[PDB]
Amino acid sequence: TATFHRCAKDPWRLPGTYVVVLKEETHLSQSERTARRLQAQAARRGYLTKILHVFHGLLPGFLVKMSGDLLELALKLPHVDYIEEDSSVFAQ
Amino acid sequence: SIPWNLERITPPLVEVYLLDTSIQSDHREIEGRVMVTDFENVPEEASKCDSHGTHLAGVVSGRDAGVAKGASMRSLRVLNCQGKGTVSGTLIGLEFIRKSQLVQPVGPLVVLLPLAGGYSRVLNAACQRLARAGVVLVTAAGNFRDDACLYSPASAPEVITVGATNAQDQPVTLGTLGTNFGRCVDLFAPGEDIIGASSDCSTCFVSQSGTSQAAAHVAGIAAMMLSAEPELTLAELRQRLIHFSAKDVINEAWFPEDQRVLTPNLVAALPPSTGWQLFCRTVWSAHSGPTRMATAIARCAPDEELLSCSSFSRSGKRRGERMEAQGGKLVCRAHNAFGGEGVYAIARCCLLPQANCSVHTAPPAEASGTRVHCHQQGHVLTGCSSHWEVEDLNQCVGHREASIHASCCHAPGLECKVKEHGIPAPQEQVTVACEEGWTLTGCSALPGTSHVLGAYAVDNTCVVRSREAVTAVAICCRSRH
Amino acid sequence: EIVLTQSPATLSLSPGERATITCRASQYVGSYLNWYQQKPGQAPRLLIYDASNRATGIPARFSGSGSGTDFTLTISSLEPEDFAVYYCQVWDSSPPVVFGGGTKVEIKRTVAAPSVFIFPPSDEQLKSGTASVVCLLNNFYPREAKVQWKVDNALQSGNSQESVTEQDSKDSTYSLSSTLTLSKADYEKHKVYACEVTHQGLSSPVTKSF
Amino acid sequence: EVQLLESGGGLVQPGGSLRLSCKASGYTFSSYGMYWVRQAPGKGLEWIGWIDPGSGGTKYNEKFKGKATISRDNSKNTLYLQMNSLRAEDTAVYYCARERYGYYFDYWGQGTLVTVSSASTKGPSVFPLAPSGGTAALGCLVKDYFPEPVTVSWNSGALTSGVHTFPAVLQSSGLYSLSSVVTVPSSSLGTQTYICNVNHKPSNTKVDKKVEP
Ligand SMILES: COc1ccc(-n2nc(-c3cn(CCOc4cc5c(cc4Oc4ccc(C(=O)O)c(F)c4)[C@@](C)(CC(=O)Nc4nccs4)NCC5)nn3)cc(C)c2=O)cc1
Repeated sequence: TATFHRCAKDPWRLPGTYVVVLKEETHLSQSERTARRLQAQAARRGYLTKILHVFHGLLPGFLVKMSGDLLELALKLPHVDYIEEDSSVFAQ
Repeated sequence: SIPWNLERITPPLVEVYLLDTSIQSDHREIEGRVMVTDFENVPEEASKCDSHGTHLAGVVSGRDAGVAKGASMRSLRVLNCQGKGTVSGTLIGLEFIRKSQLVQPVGPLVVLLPLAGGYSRVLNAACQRLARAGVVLVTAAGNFRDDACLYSPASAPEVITVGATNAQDQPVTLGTLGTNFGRCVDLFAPGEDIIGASSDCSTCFVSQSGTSQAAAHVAGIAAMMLSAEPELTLAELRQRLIHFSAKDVINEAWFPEDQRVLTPNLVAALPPSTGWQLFCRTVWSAHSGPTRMATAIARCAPDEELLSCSSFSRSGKRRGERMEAQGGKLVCRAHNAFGGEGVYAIARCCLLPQANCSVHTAPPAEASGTRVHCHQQGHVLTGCSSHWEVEDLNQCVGHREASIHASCCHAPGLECKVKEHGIPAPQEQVTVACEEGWTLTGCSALPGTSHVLGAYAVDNTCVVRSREAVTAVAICCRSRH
Repeated sequence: EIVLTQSPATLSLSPGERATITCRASQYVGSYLNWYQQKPGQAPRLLIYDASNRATGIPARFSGSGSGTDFTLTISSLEPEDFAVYYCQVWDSSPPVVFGGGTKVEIKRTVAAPSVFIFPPSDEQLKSGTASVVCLLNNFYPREAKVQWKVDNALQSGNSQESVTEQDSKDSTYSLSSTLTLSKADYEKHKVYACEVTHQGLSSPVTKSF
Repeated sequence: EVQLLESGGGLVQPGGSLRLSCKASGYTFSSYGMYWVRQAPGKGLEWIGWIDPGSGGTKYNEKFKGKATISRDNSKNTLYLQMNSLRAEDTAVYYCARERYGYYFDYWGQGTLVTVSSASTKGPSVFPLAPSGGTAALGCLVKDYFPEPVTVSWNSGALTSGVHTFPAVLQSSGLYSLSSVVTVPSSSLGTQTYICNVNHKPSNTKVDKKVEP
């Protein structure tokens, strides 16, 4: 049921860095457990993953630096609402 | 003397958060008023590093060339030396604000986002969560000469999206680019040849251009509004910006043809100040697309009341519109006809507290046609909507083969009337406007007409697009005092 | 770069009278402009800072105004010590500083004619082998004058030098001393010498023949 | 109190270099910017360079790009200037000025004169200017001296009224020439003896000459 999002402006896409967004009522412990579960399932498949940041106050979720190959795996994770591929912002 | 961009600024605990490049806090224009937070999150990494943010801090709170002279600012670094950032790095800055909102005492928070990337689901969601916490977010429309709905945080419905205008109040052009436009833009503001603090020396000035300068100008106006009235909500502040703007000063020929009706003809201003009055604004839905059962839905912002619903199609192949209750509010739903290119749903969003607007529907009569009125105590008719199922055909009247819809709002303080103007052989459009002191609440076309493309409100003018006299029908309301 | 243009180059006024000096910036400088006063034999002194603020220990008769490009310096009542040179100053990127050209405030009084005197080379100097003819122009106003040396009704080829005194402390007048320096051979093979003075009223040549 | 003591003024040979100092006192030397600004007589203010005593960061006027060098010694609260390959146009009064960052120049030096000349020390030759209506003027010419200045007094300073001692002029030889004149009533020309008292201090040349028709 989890969806994937990326920049429609192809030159601004930043694959390799993803924002895993969880469902609204998700507790911080469930966010940290999901990031641990993601690191465990990726290491068992030979992939190195790095949790760059864990979002607490604004929205439940975390920032992960991993291969795009793990997206099908990460979208199947529980409590996940959507995953968004990082993209560039520019001074106007 | 006073630079051109400050001509429409009348001088009579508010914090302005800046998410940009690094800033030179020692600049005489902003020193002692602009605080540098310990926040920094930039990708792919001296006076050129500071150039963008320093100018914008000077545009907002500059002693000599600022809008809100002496405003308190707090800067975060989300853009590198080349003015490049990430959505992820921007989210962390926004979370830092939410954490700072809870630590520091209560007060109006203005968040200036003079950056743009493509449409981001997470970035717009972050802007929503902050606006739900009472934060006023002012963003740049983008400098891509494109639809701002395709850009984040410009596309976030809860933020104030600012387009850029030049000294002649014309949309900014920069080579093959320039200011963005569309229905996601709230208003425009001076964004070309803007004098501000230069990071080269502590008293240096530089001229810069962009939607960043235009958004910083609006953040300045918002800070001045919140200094005088710190209890103004975002809905009240958005309505005031629109109400205070200069009207019809932009030549729409600059915008692509399909964007002229969607783009607001508003240039930011702060006129001399002055009880309760009726403030309304127009919202445009997304295009429905080609499907006989396709639907365009226009809704109002939280704390706003929907008073009317109209529809529009560039081909004219449409089946009208209808108002229906979803949640505790009314929504504007437009219908497409079979073989139609798609329709737009147009809503009239007003500040009318505890109005509890209800929709009253009469089914098609197939008699000499259909009629419905507001009968409740202290209720006024604000809008007339009509839709039909057929492929080819204080009271609301419709075609005998169509359903008629009436918006009945509980407002004892209002007095409403109807103004009409009919043209037998119309030259593409029929116009009727409310008088001075009157607020347009509803725009509709009179039924039994030859071929109407649709109807929409442009400020206090009812515009009926044409291919018996074609009649533009305006419902005008105002406070009794 | 920013260019500060001062107007006028010279301001001639009377004590007690009001003085206004203009400084125009080629770019927007906000209100970050400074004014300096420079008396002769002295270093400049900060007069007005931030275009309107009086510096510490400067009298209230000095006032500054302006923001953006046009700046003005006002002296309400001219004290005799206020007659000096004035400079406007601003900061810039490259170069880091910009000074104005300067405005000289001068004392104005009635038109005075020079008491023109001529002096022939002394005989003791004639033994040295170089002649020097001196033309005096005592106590005049204004400072604008011209001296044309006339050796036997011919012109001043460019063998002359002059110097002007500063405006007098008592009568506010000027004085000039021009020196026609000629060789001993050229002084001998000529007879008549004169200096023609251009000032207000009429031309006044003063001659001498040995 | 804040004092800026300059030193190193005098004569420089053409092609030579000037070496100036600016001794600061009364404040935290490293917390203020310092400039060297010069001024040719009769002309305006010309900046030479800037230094940040804290960082050591410098800025120079493009005209003096290769020729000028500014250094400092924070332990001595001293600023230094060096300007190589001098020409006669480099003859000016040089100042050191304190920069209150982003505001103004609050303190200045006394002003140091630097004269570019290849000439040598020479005493002057004093020549009278004999008089000839109601008031008559007489003087004496002070010619061919180096360097400047010379002081002229009349009757050992008893005669001050109507005295006009003119600024000197630099002539073709590279020497200076000056004249000092007094205006007296024509009646007292026979009764009163008029002498000019010339003093050229760089050469210890004191000359008294009488003025007679
Ligand atoms: C849970 O997942 C979701 C799935 C779908 C939805 N939505 N989203 C939309 C939707 C989204 N957009 C793109 C962004 O469309 C605008 C951006 C800006 C602006 C105006 C814009 O135009 C809209 C926005 C919202 C609705 C509206 O219906 O809420 C609407 F009719 C028109 C304005 C001019 C500010 C403004 O006036 N702000 C509003 N705030 C609420 C109502 S006006 N400037 C900033 C930027 N267009 N339509 C429509 C429906 C029916 C809906 O259910 C929401 C969540």
